Amino acid sequence: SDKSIIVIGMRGTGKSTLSEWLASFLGFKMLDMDKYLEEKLGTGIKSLIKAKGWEYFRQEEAIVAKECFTKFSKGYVLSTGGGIVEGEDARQQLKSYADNGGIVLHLHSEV
Repeated sequence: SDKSIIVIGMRGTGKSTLSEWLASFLGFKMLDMDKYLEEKLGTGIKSLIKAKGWEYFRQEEAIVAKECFTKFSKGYVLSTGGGIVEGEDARQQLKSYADNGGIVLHLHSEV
């Protein structure tokens, strides 16, 4: 119960609300897996994909997704991104949270 809720799903104009509205309900904190990126390098989110590509944007995402699932385990409702499940190994570390007893959760033309 006191554990996190890993919210997978898409990105909308109101899908960032239910990530923090879930944080505000349980008295739990919130850590987005998108806005965590710009303070450790100092550069923007969209400035990293247009400069190198999808590869090292994923490799930077894959390393930082490990520790916040275990040292930010008890308390932050970890709002994960939209293209996280695009790769194979990020699909598998999500499934590691399932059988241990986690509450991994999905919140349901170009779009």
